[PDB]
Amino acid sequence: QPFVHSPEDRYQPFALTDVQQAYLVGRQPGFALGGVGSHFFVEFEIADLDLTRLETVWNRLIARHDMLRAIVRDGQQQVLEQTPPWVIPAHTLHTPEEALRVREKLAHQVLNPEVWPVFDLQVGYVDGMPARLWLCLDNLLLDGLSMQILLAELEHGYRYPQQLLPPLPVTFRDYLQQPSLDSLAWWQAQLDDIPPAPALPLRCLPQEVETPRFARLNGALDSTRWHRLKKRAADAHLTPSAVLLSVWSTVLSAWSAQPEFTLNLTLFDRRPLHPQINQILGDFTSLMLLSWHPGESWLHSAQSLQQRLSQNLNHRDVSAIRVMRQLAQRQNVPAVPMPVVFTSALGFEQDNFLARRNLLKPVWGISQTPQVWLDHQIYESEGELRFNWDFVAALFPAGQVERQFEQYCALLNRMAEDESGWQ
Ligand code: NA
Repeated sequence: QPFVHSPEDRYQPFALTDVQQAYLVGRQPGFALGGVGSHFFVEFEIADLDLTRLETVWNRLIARHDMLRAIVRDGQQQVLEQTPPWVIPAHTLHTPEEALRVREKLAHQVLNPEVWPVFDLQVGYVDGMPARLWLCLDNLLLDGLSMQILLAELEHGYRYPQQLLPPLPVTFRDYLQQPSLDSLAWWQAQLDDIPPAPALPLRCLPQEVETPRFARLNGALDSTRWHRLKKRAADAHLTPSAVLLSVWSTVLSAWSAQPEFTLNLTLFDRRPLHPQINQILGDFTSLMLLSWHPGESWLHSAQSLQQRLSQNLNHRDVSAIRVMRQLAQRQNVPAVPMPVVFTSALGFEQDNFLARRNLLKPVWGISQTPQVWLDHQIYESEGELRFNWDFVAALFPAGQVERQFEQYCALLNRMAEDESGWQ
């Protein structure tokens, strides 16, 4: 079907996605966590920052991407035609300690989605040190792939400020309006075979965390080992995502009260309704449950997970949001939460995202998701697999997440080197 553009309605309100609605209500106390926002925060270091150049690039991106000018208003989303140019606030800091105090303030700020802008961008000059760029974007409006697109454009524009990009020919607003946007029956069919989320040890009731604060652990698998592990995956009839999911679930099983459990998978692939759809910013998130049922050998367990994954992917028009409701109705409980999440940006041609030699050098970051305890996020860059776990640190016993991360990194590396554990 041909894409239907409605430029005369470009600035009219439009409906929020299911994911966006969940984020907004996740600002309030819920079944699995206190209220929290949904933003993504990164600190970059820039040698010899040219503020005027950065401001030009950023304002071009605001003009280029409708969803940077979006707000939530009267229960819907809306793109603002004209917004005041962003004049970047700059702080003068005399020590790295002073800059850390600013980072801490900005990384945990609350973006009000009702008042433009639903982002923040400030800089900090530190005497005799690289300047800092503190960037805050909201997953309420820009999904993970959108944030990779936008950050790559920000790097590219700052490096090559003379290049002008032609306007985008398709909008997120119009995408959501397309017609294309028994799967429900297929999901209802196996409500009895979806086990609860991982029953991980907690140091308190998660509902009793009034102001959840996220922390991050990050790692990488070097490009030689990641190539080798992808090859071994192929030889064992597993996608790379299935291998990573199975390695992670092995660690989670070892800590959980029950060895079988369900994860919520966050995916970003877009329906191919316009040839340039992968170039725009918006919320294209899909959520999909996937259960881990360990068997005799890791390999058998991974192969069962891959088969389940392949089938489930065929039914993502029914969201995990809906399935969790069906699960709670079937089980006669108020809610069935899925607070342990796996988020994959593999496969989206964002090669060399955050490439080592980037002028905007990422040095620190954190992300929040309401009603989530632990989010394992992955992406590929410069041939390496890069990953981070974002988690509510206060929920878990001291040292627990750090130890699980240590075990996960060790197992990942060993399985990339050592053929033994592939049965
Ligand atoms: Na977020």
